[PDB]
Amino acid sequence: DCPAPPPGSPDIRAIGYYTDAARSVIDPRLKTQNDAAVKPLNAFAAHVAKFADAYAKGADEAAGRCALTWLDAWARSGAMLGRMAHVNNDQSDYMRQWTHGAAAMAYLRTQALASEQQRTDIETWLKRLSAANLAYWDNPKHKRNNHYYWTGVGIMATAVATRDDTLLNTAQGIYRAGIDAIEPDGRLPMEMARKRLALHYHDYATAPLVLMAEMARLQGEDWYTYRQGALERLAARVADGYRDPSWFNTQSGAVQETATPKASSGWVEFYRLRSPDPMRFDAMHAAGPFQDPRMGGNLTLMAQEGIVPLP
Repeated sequence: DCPAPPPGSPDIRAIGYYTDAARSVIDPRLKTQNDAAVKPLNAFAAHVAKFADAYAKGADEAAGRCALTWLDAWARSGAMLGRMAHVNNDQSDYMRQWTHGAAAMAYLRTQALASEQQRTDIETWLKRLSAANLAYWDNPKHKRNNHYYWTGVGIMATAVATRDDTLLNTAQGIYRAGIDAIEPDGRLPMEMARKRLALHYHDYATAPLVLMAEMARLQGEDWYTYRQGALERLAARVADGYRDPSWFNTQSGAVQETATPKASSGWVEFYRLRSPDPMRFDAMHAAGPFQDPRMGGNLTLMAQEGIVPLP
C-alpha cells in the first residue's frame, strides 16, 4: 500500500545548526529544530529511495510506481519552488539541493514506469529545480564547496533522465570544478577547513563527484579521464583517513571525529570498480552495505546491478 506523501510545500524553512566559523561545532537544539523543520523533506527523500530500492529488487512494479506517485504529487504542488526561508544561514537552499538530488535520482531509477503525464510533470519540475539550484550559485559570495558538488547530483540525474545535453554540460562543469579543486597532495581546501570534520567532508565531497561520473557512464562517457589521477588522490586520502587520521589531523589542525564509513561513504562501492588499485578501498567496502537516499538509495546494490534497473 503506497503511503500518503508529505505536503509538497513550495517553501522550505530550515535552520543552520553550526556555531563556529569552521562549521564543525553543532548546537544540538538547533539541529533538533532543523530536523523537525525539514522532516517532510528528509521523509520524501527516504521514501522515494526506499521505493526505488524495492523496485530494483524485482517483482515490485508497485514500489516504482509509488515513488512516481510521490514525485508527481510534489511536482504538481510546485514543491520547493517557492521561498527558501533564511533563518540564520542558507540551510533551506542546501536542503533544496539535497532533496532535488534525491528526487531526480529516484526518477532516474523509476522513469520506465512513468506515464507520459507523469514524465511531463516530473521532468518540468526537476528542470525548474535544476534552474533554481543553479541560480543560487550565480552569487559570487557563495563558496563552491561540497554543497556545490551535491547540487550537481540533481542536475546530472535530471540531465540523464530528460536527455538534456545542456543540463549535462552544466553537470560536467560542476564535476570538473570539484576535480579542478583537488590540490596536488589530494586535499580540498574548503573541506580541510572543517577542523574535526575535515575527513568527513572530504568524504562528503567525493560522494557527489563519483556519483556524477557514474551517471555519466549511463550515456557511455568516462568522466574519470578528466585530470587523470586527481580523484584517485582525493579518494585514497579518504580511505587512508579512516585507516589512520594522522594526515587529516595535521592538515586540518584538529583531531578528526572518530567515525565509521556510512551512507554517502558508499561512493566506494562504485569507485572500487574503477580504481587501478581497488585494495586501497577494501576497508571502506567492508563497512558496507551503504544506503543514502540523497544518492538514490542502496549504493551497494546499485554498484552491483546498475543505477537504473532494467525495465
